[PDB]
Amino acid sequence: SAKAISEQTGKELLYKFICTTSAIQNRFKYARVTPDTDWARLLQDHPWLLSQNLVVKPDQLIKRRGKLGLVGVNLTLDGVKSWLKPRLGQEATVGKATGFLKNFLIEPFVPHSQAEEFYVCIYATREGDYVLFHHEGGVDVGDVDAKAQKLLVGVDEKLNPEDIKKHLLVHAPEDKKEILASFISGLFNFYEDLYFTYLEINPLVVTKDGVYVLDLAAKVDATADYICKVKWGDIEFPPPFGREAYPEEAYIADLDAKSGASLKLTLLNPKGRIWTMVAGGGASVVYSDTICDLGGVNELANYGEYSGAPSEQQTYDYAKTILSLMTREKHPDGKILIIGGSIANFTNVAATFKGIVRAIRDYQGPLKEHEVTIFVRRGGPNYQEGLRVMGEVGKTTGIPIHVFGTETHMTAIVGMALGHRPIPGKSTTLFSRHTKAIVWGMQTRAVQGMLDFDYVCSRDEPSVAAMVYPFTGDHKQKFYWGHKEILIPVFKNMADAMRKHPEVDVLINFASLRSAYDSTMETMNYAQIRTIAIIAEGIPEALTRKLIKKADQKGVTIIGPATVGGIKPGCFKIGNTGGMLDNILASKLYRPGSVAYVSRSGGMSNELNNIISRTTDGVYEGVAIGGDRYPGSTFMDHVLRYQDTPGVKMIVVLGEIGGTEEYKICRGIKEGRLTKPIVCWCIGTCATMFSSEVQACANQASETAVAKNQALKEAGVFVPRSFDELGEIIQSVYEDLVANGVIVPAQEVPPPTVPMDYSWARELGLIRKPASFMTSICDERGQELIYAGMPITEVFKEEMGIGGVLGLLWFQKRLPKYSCQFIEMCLMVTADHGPAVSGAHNTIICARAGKDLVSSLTSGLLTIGDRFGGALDAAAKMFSKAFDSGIIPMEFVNKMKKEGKLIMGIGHRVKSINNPDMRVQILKDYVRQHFPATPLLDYALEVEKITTSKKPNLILNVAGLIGVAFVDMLRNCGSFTREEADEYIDIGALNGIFVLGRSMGFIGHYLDQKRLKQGLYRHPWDDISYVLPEHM
Amino acid sequence: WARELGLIRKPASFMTSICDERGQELIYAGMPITEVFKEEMGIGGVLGLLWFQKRLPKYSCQFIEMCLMVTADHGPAVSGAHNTIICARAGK
Ligand SMILES: CC(C)(COP(=O)(O)OP(=O)(O)OC[C@H]1O[C@@H](n2cnc3c(N)ncnc32)[C@H](O)[C@@H]1OP(=O)(O)O)[C@@H](O)C(=O)NCCC(=O)NCCS
Repeated sequence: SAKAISEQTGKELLYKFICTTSAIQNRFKYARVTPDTDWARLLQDHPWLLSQNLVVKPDQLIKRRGKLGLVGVNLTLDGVKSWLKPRLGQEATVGKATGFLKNFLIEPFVPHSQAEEFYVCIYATREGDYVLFHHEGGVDVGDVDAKAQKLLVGVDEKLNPEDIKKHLLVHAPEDKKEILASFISGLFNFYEDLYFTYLEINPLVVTKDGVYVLDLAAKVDATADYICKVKWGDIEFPPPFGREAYPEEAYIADLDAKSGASLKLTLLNPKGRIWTMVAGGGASVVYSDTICDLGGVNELANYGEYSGAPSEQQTYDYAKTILSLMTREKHPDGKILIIGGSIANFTNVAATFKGIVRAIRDYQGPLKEHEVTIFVRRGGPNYQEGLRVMGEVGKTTGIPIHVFGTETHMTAIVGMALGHRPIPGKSTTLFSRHTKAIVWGMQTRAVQGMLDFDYVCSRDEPSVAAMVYPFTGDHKQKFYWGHKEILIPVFKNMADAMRKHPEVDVLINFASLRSAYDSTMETMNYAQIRTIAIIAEGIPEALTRKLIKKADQKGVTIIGPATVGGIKPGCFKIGNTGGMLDNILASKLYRPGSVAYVSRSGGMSNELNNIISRTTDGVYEGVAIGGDRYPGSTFMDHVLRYQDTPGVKMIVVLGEIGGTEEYKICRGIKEGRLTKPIVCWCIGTCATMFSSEVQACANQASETAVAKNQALKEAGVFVPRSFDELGEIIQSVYEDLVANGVIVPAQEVPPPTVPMDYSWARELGLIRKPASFMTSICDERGQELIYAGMPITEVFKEEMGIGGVLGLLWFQKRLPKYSCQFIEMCLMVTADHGPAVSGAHNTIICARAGKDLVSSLTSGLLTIGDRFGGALDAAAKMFSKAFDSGIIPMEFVNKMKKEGKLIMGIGHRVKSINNPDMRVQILKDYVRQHFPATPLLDYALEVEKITTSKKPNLILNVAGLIGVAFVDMLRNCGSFTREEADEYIDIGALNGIFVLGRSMGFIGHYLDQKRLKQGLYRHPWDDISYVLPEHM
Repeated sequence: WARELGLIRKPASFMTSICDERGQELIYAGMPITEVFKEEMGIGGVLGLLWFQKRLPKYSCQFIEMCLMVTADHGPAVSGAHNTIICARAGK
C-alpha cells in the first residue's frame, strides 16, 4: 500500500533524483534537529546555517501547519534556540489527535511574496495520474480540487512539455512560464521514476535566483521497493501523528516483513476490556464492526489481524506478544478474548492454532488471576482436528475456552460475549464446465483443487490443461482421472503451452511479485486467454495500472491481484477459493445455484459462501476482486456480468472502506441497468469510531461505510443494519424470490469420491503406514545434528575427538576419554602398512587406471577379509573364546597346535623379544597405563611368553594386541554389558576399526599415485605362468 | 487398505521401464518371457529389451552376442583381471 514519508526524505530524494533544466539551489542544504541530539555537533559538522536566515518547521507529519502557529519565519540562531524551547519536548495537540514533537527541520529562508508561490500536485488514480497546478498558491488555496488547473496523464506515456504549456500553465507570466514548463516535466519524471503515488508542493517559489520548495508531502508505494531500493537508500515510513508505537506493537510490524503473511496490530486505549486477535483482515474488520455496533465503541482496546498463511513461529510470536501486552492491567469487571475469522482457504489452521496453543501453554500464571475468558471460532484447512485440540487443551488448562465451529454464525460469539445472546470487449461469461485453465507457477495445490472441483461437480473434462514452470523442462507430472493415472504436462515457456492447446481460455498466475507483471504481460500476447487471475499480493500500483490498461485494450477480464480468486459452483474455481474438500462438500459448492456474490477479501468470500449455503439453495458464482487499490475488475464489472447471466437471480455485494463504487452501483440501479434483487453491505462502519485506520484510505465522508450503506438502503438495495442480519436478510430475499417463483430449487444429487493426499491424511492420523527402516545412530530431522542422542555442539564442547564420535556412532555410548584416545591410536597404527599389501596394491592399480578416489579406495577395500585385514577380528575371537573357557594359556597353545591352527595375533617376520615391535610397544604401554583392567591382554601376554619360548619371533602382533585390547576396552570400561561387547565383537566392530584405519592409507596411496602422474599399469607377462589346456 | 480403496494419493518415487515382475508373467520391456524364449531372442535379444527397450532384428542380437564374446577376456595382465585375481587370492 501507499505510505506517507517524512519531509526531509522527500526533499533529499527530489534533490538527488531531479532531472530538469531549471537551476536547483538548497541542494542538500537542510538540517534535522532533534530534542535528544548534540547541538554542538550540529553546528560543527553543518555550520552553513550561520550565513543566511532560517525557517523551522515540525517534521512529524503535520497537515496545514501554517495556520497553527507552528511555522516560524525570520529566526536567528538565538531566535531558533528561543523558539524551540516553549513547544519542543512536550505535548502540542492538533485537531482531535494527541502526540509529542521530537523531530524538527530547519532550512534557509528566502524573501518573497504571494505572487511567487504556486501549488503543485500529482496523485495516482486508476486511469493514470492527475496533476494539479495553481498560480495563486501558498496557504491561501483553501479548496483545491475544484479550483486548481487539472490535467490527466494516461498510464504508460510521457508528459510532453507543450501539453503542460497550453493545458496546465495558463495563468503564469511567460518569463517564468518557460522555466516552470520544464520544471513540472522534471518533477513528473522524478515522481514516476521513484514510484511515488502522491506528491505535493505548497507553496513553490520561482524567481530569477531559482526554484525553492518550502513544504513537501510525499506518499510512496512501499510494495515497489524492489524496483527502487537502491534508489531509496534507507527510507523510513513515519507513523501518523499520534501516540508512538508500543514496543510490542512494532514487534508485530517486524513479524510482518518476515514473510508474505499479513500481520497488523493497532492500539487505541490499552485500558479497554474487549480484545480481538481475529484471523484475516476482512474478517477482523467485520468482527470489529460487530463488537463496536452492539456496545463496544470505547471498551475495545486493540485492532489486529493475521492472514497470508502464517507459519508456526509467526503465529506463536503474535499470540505471545498479544497476551503479554494483555497482561499489563487488572480489570475488576473481567477480561475476554474474541478470536474468530472467516473460513480459511490457504492459511494452515492447524499450524496457527498449534502455535497459539504453545503460546498460551506458558502464559497461564499472569493471565489466570486476570480472569480472562477466550472465545474461539474458525474454519479452514484442517479445522476440526485443531478445534478438538483446542477443546482438550482448554479443558486441561482450566481457563474458560468457548469453542464454536463452522455450523455457528460468524458473529454469534460476539453476541454471546457481552450477554446479548444466551450461551449455547469483455464477455458476459468467463467460466463453464468445459473451461480450460493454465496455472502458472510451482503450485500443485491449485491444480489439485481445481481437478477435485471437476470431480465433485461431475465434470468429464479437467479444468486444468497445462502447467508452466520455467526452471524445469517439458515433462509430465503425476495426477489421477477418477482413480486411474494421468500426467499433466509441465512446460518451460508460455508459448509452447499456449500453442499445444489453443482452446485454453483462462490463465491463473501464481508467480511472485517479481515476475507476476512480466508473466501477465507476456500472457496478454495470446488471444486464446480471455480471463487472467492474478494471485500475487504486493504488485506495485503502477505495474498493476499498466496491466489493467493493457487488459482493457486487449479485452481480457482480470481477477485483481492480492486475492485467493473466485469459485463458480458446478463449473470452475480459481486457486484455493472454497477451501479444502470437506468444506466444498459442506458449503455445497459442487452444484450450481441461483445467487451470485462479489467481494474483496479472500477468506471472507468463503464465509459468504458458507452463509449462502446455510441460508440459500446454493451459490452460482462468487468472485473476490482483491485487496489492492486498483483491482483488475471492480464491483460494477462483476455486477453487470452477473446481470447478463440468466442463471443468476440475486446479487450480493460485500466491500469495505475505499472508493465510491457503491455510488456507481446505485447510479446504475437508478437508471434501469440493474434489475435483479441486490443485497449489499459495506463493512468498516466502525472506522469513524476509532482513532486512526491503517488497513481503504478514505478521504471524505462520502467514502465512509455508513454513508455508502445508507445511500444503498434508500436506493432500492436490501441492506441490513449490520453483518449479523446479512444472513437473515439474504434468506428473506431468497424466500421472497422462491415465493414469487423465479427460483425453482432443484433436488440434491450426491457427489462422487476423489482420492486424498497421503501427507495431509498422515498428519490427521487417519492412516497407518509402517516405517520400513530403523536407525539409532544419527538424527538430522531436528534443528541440530544428533549423534546417538548427543548434539554435535555438545560433542565438540566435550572435546570428544574422532574416537568419541566413533564411539557414539558405532556403539551409541559415551565412552571414557582413554577409550576414545585408544580408539584413535588404533586408527593411527592401522593407517597404512606400505604399498605391497593386497589392498594398497589394488588401490594403486585402480588409481593408475585413471579412476576417481572412491573407485580406487573401494577396489583396495574390497580385498579386506579373511586373509588380508581380518587378523584383528580373528585374534580377538580366538583369544576371547580361549579366555571365556577355563583353559590356561599353555592349554590354549597346545589346543591350537593340535588342531593345526596358528594362533592369530602372534608372529612377526623380523621383530622378536629384545627387539620390540614399536607399534605394539606404544599401544601396550598406553593400555597398561590407562585401562582399568586388562584380563585378556594378560592372557595374551602369557601366551606370548609361551610362544616366544618356542621361537623368538612369535611375539604378540599389532593385530593381536589391538584385538585383545579392544575386547578388554569393550568388556572392562563400564559402558557395555558383557553380552553387548560380545555382540559388537561378533558383528565386526574390529573389521570396522581396521577398514576405517586403512582407508586413510589407501586414500593417501591414491593421492600419491595421482601426484606422481603414474600411468596405466600392466602386469609383466614373464611374471605369469600360463598353463592352459591343449584342446579343451 | 486405503490404496486398495483408492482414496489416498501418494506419488511414486521411482520410475522403471525395463522389467515388470508384479504380474502373473515376467515381462522384459513389454514382452513376456515365454514370448522371449519362443522367438529365439537369445542373450542379444534380452539385452536389447532390457537396455534399449527395443526388439532388435536378429542380426543385431547376434552382433551384440559376438561383441560380448570378443571382449570376454584378454588375459590376466590387464588391470581389472589383475585386481580380480588379487582379490580372489585374498580369500574374498
Ligand atoms: C593401441 C596402442 C596402445 C598400441 O600400443 P603400443 O605401444 O603399440 O603397444 P603395447 O602398448 O601393446 O605394448 C608394446 C609392447 O609391450 C608388450 N606387452 C604388452 N603387454 C605386455 C605385458 N603384460 N607384459 C609384457 N609385455 C607386454 C607388447 O607385446 C609390445 O611388444 P613389442 O614392443 O615387442 O611390440 C596405441 O596405438 C594407442 O594408444 N592407440 C589408441 C587407441 C586405443 O587406445 N585403443 C585401445 C586398445 S583396444
